Amino acid sequence: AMITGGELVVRTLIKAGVEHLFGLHGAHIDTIFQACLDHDVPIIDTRHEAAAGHAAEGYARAGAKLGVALVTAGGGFTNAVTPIANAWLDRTPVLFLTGSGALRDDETNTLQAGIDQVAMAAPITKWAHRVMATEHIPRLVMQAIRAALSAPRGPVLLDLPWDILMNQIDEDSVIIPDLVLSAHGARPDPADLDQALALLRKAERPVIVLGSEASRTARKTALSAFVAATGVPVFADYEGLSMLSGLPDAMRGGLVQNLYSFAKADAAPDLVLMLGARFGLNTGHGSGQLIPHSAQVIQVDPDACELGRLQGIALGIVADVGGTIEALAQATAQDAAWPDRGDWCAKVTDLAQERYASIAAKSSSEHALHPFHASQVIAKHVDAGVTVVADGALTYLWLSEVMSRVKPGGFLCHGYLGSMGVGFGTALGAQVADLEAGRRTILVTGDGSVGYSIGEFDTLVRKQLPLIVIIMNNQSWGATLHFQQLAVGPNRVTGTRLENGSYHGVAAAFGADGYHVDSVESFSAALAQALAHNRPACINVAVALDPIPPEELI
Amino acid sequence: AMITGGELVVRTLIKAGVEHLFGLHGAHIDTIFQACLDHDVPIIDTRHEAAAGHAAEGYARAGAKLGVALVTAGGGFTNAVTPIANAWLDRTPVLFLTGSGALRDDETNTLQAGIDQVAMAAPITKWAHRVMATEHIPRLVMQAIRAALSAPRGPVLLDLPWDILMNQIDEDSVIIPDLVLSAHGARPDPADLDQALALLRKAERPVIVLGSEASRTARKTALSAFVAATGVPVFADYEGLSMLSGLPDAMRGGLVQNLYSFAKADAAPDLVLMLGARFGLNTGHGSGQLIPHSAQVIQVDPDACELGRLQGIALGIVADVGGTIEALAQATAQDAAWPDRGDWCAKVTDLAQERYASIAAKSSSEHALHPFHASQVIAKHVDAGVTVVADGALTYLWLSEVMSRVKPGGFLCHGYLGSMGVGFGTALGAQVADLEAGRRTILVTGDGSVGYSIGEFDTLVRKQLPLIVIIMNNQSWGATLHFQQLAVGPNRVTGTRLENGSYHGVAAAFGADGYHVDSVESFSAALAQALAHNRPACINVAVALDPIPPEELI
Amino acid sequence: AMITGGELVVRTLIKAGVEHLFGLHGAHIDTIFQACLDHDVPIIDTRHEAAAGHAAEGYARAGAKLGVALVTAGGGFTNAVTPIANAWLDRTPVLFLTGSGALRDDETNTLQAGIDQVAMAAPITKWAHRVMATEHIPRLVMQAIRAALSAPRGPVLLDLPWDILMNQIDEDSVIIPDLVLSAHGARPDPADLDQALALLRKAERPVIVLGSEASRTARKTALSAFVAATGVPVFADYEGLSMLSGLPDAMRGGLVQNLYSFAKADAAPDLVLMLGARFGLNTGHGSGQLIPHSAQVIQVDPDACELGRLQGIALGIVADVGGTIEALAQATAQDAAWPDRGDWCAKVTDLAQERYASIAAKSSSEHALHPFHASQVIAKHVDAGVTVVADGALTYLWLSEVMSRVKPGGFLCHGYLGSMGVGFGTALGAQVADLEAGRRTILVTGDGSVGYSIGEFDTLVRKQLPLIVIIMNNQSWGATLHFQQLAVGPNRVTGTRLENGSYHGVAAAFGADGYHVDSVESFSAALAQALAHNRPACINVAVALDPIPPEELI
Ligand SMILES: COP(=O)(O)[C@@](O)(c1ccccc1)c1sc(CCOP(=O)(O)OP(=O)(O)O)c(C)[n+]1Cc1cnc(C)nc1N
Ligand SMILES: COP(=O)(O)[C@@](O)(c1ccccc1)c1sc(CCOP(=O)(O)OP(=O)(O)O)c(C)[n+]1Cc1cnc(C)nc1N
Ligand SMILES: COP(=O)(O)[C@@](O)(c1ccccc1)c1sc(CCOP(=O)(O)OP(=O)(O)O)c(C)[n+]1Cc1cnc(C)nc1N
Ligand SMILES: COP(=O)(O)[C@@](O)(c1ccccc1)c1sc(CCOP(=O)(O)OP(=O)(O)O)c(C)[n+]1Cc1cnc(C)nc1N
Ligand SMILES: [Ca+2]
Ligand SMILES: [Ca+2]
Ligand SMILES: [Ca+2]
Repeated sequence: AMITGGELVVRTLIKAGVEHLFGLHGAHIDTIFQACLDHDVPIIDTRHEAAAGHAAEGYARAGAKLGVALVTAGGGFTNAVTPIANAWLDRTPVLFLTGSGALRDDETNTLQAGIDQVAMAAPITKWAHRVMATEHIPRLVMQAIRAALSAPRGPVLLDLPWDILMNQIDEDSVIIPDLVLSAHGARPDPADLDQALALLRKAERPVIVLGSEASRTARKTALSAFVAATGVPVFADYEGLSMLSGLPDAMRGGLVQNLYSFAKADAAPDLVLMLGARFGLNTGHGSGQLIPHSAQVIQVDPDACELGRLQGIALGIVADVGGTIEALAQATAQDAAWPDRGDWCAKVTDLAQERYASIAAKSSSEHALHPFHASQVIAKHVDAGVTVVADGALTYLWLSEVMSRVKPGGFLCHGYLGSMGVGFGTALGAQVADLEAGRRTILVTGDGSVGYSIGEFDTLVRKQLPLIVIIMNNQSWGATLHFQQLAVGPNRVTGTRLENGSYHGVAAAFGADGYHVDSVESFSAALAQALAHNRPACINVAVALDPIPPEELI
Repeated sequence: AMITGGELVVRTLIKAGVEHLFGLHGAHIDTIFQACLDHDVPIIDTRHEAAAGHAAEGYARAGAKLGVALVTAGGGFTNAVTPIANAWLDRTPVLFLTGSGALRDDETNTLQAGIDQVAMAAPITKWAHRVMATEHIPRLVMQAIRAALSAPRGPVLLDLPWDILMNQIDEDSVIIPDLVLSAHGARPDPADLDQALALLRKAERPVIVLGSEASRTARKTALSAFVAATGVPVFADYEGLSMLSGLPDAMRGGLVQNLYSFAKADAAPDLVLMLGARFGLNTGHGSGQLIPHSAQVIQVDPDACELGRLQGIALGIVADVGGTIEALAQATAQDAAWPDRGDWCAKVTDLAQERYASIAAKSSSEHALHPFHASQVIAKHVDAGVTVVADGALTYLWLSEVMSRVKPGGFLCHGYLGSMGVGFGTALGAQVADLEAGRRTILVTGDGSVGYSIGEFDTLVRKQLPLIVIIMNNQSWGATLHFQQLAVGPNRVTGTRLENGSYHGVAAAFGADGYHVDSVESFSAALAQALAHNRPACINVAVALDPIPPEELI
Repeated sequence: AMITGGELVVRTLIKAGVEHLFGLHGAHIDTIFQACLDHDVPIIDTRHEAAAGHAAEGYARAGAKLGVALVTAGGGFTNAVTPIANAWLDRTPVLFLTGSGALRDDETNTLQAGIDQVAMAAPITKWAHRVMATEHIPRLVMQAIRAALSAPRGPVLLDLPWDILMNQIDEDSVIIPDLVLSAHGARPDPADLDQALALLRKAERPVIVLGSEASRTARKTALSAFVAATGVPVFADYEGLSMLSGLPDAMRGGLVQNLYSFAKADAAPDLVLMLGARFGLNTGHGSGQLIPHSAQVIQVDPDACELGRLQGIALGIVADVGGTIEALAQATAQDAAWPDRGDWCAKVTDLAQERYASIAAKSSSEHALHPFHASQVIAKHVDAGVTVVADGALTYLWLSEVMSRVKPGGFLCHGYLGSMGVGFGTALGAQVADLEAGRRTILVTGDGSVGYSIGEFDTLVRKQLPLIVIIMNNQSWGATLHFQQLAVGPNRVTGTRLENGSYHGVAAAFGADGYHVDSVESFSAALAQALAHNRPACINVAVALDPIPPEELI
């Protein structure tokens, strides 16, 4: 008859279809834990709030759904800050639920109070707000969710004072609302759409770029449709890559980065259809080198700020990426009178291979396992029933080079924040989502990066999560060591060596399987053996340091 | 002639007198690393920016000096937020230098740019500011330090864009300024001072309570003079305990907490003189349970806000605590007509040691090592040559029932943040300060909290810091587990159990000495062997979970 | 028996000795108005919240006490923002009490809610906070007051939700605390003090500069004392000027600006004792031109950030300015063995006159009343029973030139914000304070500036406040017109002419006396006539535009 505010949170979460939370206990948030027990809603409790926040991200990114993080007042919240800022920059819809000091006893110098968590999250969230009344919990939870899920997706921080959670109200007087928000996005205007399609057909060498917004809606069948109908080849930033996974093979350009060569091979596009991809780091800023100044850019983004940010564009449209692709698929179901593009579709596939082979031809494995050969070993196990998470710097740069040539169930790599160490929690949340889909998660990280959340092997074991963590161990903070050397002087290395530590022993000390390997041959067996088992695994791989990936260098 | 913004920063730090930085590398801040090679200033690099921030804190606290943390753009910053908050609430002077995105290329969606780091830190720093031009560096750095070191001490964040730091200027054109800020603090008006002395002279059961501003000023000798002259017992909060270590024992009350039973037995102080003690968690808020409602209170704080925050006071003075301690000492040297107070000193001692005896009497170690028994073992090794850091909750609440009876060099416990896991980095920075004075550092932490920063074992070994890490392993997030059992029910634990992982094992995988123990005698031998060696160690002590410490039982 | 939160505010205000509020009604704050009615506490209700906020400032500045502003939710608060930011920069202690949306009905899109007033005031206040509980009102009001009153003085924003004000509690259960904070400031350390006094005596040509902090404490008798004893001549920024009013005439340097000449007349000080004066605009930044690079600066400020901000200093001391002067007066009551300084004391007075006379010699009144001659007419009525407020730009620049040569009861002019139009509310609040002291307020403003709050003649009449507003009417935004001309081109005037409007008619339409005058002779009669009456007065004075004051020019 009388229920707690924490029970209100959870009943509302359920109504929204939430099935998993990620967090770390504290008394301020106990009422949420008790309610979960009762509705049998697993809370995956980790060893650091960062890893819990990153888990929520990975789960949202892998499952294309809402991720939910739960942390307690004070240090709970401050340890979640890297996750919030990462999700903000990657545009991932996560609800961060955070405990806080009771409203009574404001300004009392009390335990875990006196920290304005809302004010700190405000610069990095789509919405940050503190609940003032137990009665408000459901409408505010549901409002927070709508803000997170709608285009562009992003993090939200709902702060729940201890007071407000512990307070009990008459359960017959309160209304748990529905989540009532169309999953069908908003589409462009038909004029704008025709105009787009007209520019499309009348042009010679066109590409589609995908951004994160395209993976969040996951309008897969509509993507292939529109692609069959038009024969326009498709590139992607990291986050869009798994969207190419169900394409006819011939028209997969893979990673947008390998669009770089196209100046030299004189085949730069005359038209780019940017769908959710933003001007900036992953798209070569406004420099011209990936997206030509001479090309006609058509850009669809839910944020009008993003439209042509760094470079003159020919048409800017505000809409939902998912809703647009759908519109594009429905419009070319009316058409079937589309130009051929044979030269181009092969001219696309051929150049991506030539770059792959140029790395392939370079790269010798004498006296040090080459980072590209490790990357290849990994690529050989990657199909649509595998999510790959990448962390590490050099590690991920090398990895990206083999990644265009495979069709993963997911690909979760660093966004604009570039924060080393987020991989562990990410992959761990990804694997929760993968479990419900039958996929399997592999984390590829550096020896620097892994040390951020290595304690998570513990969580992997307690909750029996089959993640495979592969550590590219080059005994250093590699990209940064490189920078010191190439930028400052061969003699100028400091603070970037990591010549110590047995990570597989750390993993085994936590109760997971740990392999160390230092040859191609022993790596594949370890990998195959790890894939073969339903256990958490660590694979510490010795890897050459001084090879330089393309994306540094020239 | 030509130097980087990096050298500018470093030259100014030198001029101000800093000997050690704490950090972790990034290209954005590399110019600062280089400038530290040349001037041969060590930068203790960690495995997590959080651990680095905390070390600068431990160093500032253990050595009563400025702590300097150095971190990179984006993730480097967000990982520092917790130490910053932590320093904020404990009033500890730490300069946080952070790199950020270049000012040119502002708003370009570029790597590690794109979060407003000043906006995030503003709610938890004394000052937060972004540098606009290389020529501003030395005045801005010097300003940062002044703000960090003045009363009350706290954290400062100085954001340093990549442009500013890479930019080169002719060394001739910019003057490095001096640290002009006399070290003596402001004192009370002689009329206030007299009124306080006046009150102090006519009280039957007077008491002094010290707080953190007393440890940052460290007027040990002035304090002796004044305690010796007036014969008034001294208590302290966690942060002020080492200030009681130069004092005759007949007038050490120990920790404030043990004022509890003075009311609970008809001996409540007449008059309490708070020096930097704030009203709040550590002084029993406004409850009057430690600082009684009936007593007259003279409060001396540098922040008017704190004066009588929760509870009326007789007299509120805003001044530096150290300055005030000096003033008091030297006013007290010259009026030698101070009543005896021998009785009162006795009653105060009897009650402190009654509590202690009483807990001894009821602590049985049959069936598992009792945490009070474990805390006694640590206690038998503590004096002025040892810094004790405390983390973990139940762990520090039991530990703290023994700390009154010993006289440590340092005692670094949780402030208001209450953030589990900050201990490891704190202790690491503390052990750096301690080497300057040949002291030894010991960390006493829970099995939950050590998991936050378990990877600092690697920093211990690569850096040859002989920190001894003691884990009180009760296989749970203990205090939270007790909360579930006591506030909800026996049947109602979830999320609080951690029955997995070999912590000694982890530490060994990183090259540190691991020991496992589970009795008085075995722990006693492990600790003695750990002390005998100059190597980092980890000791994992199986400790009972059931016994409730006095704190809780309120 | 049951009383409102609004009654709690007022009972607390009374206990603090508050006797006047300034504001503008709204229903959200009605409970505060009703309580005022009952305790007979005048609320001076104005025509714009800006003018009410500025009134609170002027009253605090003129009375050396707390000013209290009261404004309602939403636009009430946003119209107070210029006042808050002005008070922040001038360091004036004002409590801004603001209404806001009820806590219930947060996020309801309701009337005057949905505006985070705390977040907007946070960058410009010493403390901004929202009350969460009716029971908290007294301790929070009293805490807000202590933050405002203590060094450095500044604005505070206490936000009071409608809910919280309207809620009624048991009046027998709540404690109205006292304001318990020493009025005696904190003094320097004796070593630091002797050192200062030693540098003082051993130097040849020393000056004292005063800043606003010196007028806020108003330790007058202690100022003269220390000045007799030492014979050191005293300068002041605008805010410190009234502090020179009770000095032996021979040692009054007046406005710090006329220290400018001292390079040329080769008489730059060898020592400057900066007391509350900050490095920056009013003190010639760090350029050397007022305070010599070659001089030994001794600076006392409560803000360690301010100490040597822009220029190398010889000694930096953190303390209360008022408490220091007192310390200086008590230390030289022990001395009476002080060097003569005859050359200098005359070399001081003589150069200030020479600059006065150089303007005097220039300046012809043929076909336009000269701005300096108007300034002189005003100066001739200024003694210690007159507060002068200055607004306007050119107007105040000219005025400042006659101001060194008179002894006002107050002098309130623009601080760093330099906001045109704040004069009207300022002078109006000043006059409330002047009424209780028998003084009389004269506002000297431009024709631009007056138009900001001209509606206030209405308030002047409703509350019968004898202010005299003198409008230097030069039919333009004068300093800005000058800038366009001198900086850009004679032909390049736009947007800076104001060739229209009869201000004395506006005043008369509001029921006040209005003079227009266009000669020296007719101006003095109008002034004398206005002084002679106990009525609000407007005096529109036609004034030449193209004369250029020194402080522009060269
Ligand atoms: C060019 O900028 P850089 O400063 O070198 C760096 O930020 C970076 C980021 C992306 C790509 C390349 C380098 C990266 S690269 C880097 C070394 C990574 O070491 P790791 O062992 O994980 O992998 P590898 O390079 O050896 O494969 C570091 C420490 N940082 C800076 C950094 C520090 N702390 C945190 C939380 N995040 C960061 N990104
Ligand atoms: C009353 O609040 P509680 O929730 O019980 C807790 O916040 C606490 C309890 C008593 C004293 C101080 C803190 C503490 S106690 C606590 C258990 C820590 O377990 P650990 O194994 O380290 O030591 P012990 O208690 O077993 O000896 C946790 C997880 N929490 C909440 C919490 C979570 N995450 C972080 C970063 N900091 C925290 N304080
Ligand atoms: C319920 O709130 P109320 O306090 O009654 C008030 O806020 C209001 C009332 C009804 C509708 C809209 C606003 C309004 S109504 C109101 C009276 C305005 O008087 P006016 O002479 O302009 O028109 P009328 O009501 O006499 O026709 C005031 C002063 N206030 C509060 C207020 C103060 N300062 C500023 C800048 N904006 C405000 N809204
Ligand atoms: C050098 O900067 P300037 O831009 O000229 C200006 O800010 C200024 C301030 C102080 C001294 C001199 C000029 C001043 S001077 C100025 C003209 C003032 O006209 P007014 O009629 O009051 O007096 P006078 O100069 O004619 O005697 C203006 C509009 N402004 C800019 C301004 C605009 N709006 C507000 C609220 N405050 C301001 N200070
Ligand atoms: Ca590495
Ligand atoms: Ca534990
Ligand atoms: Ca004018």
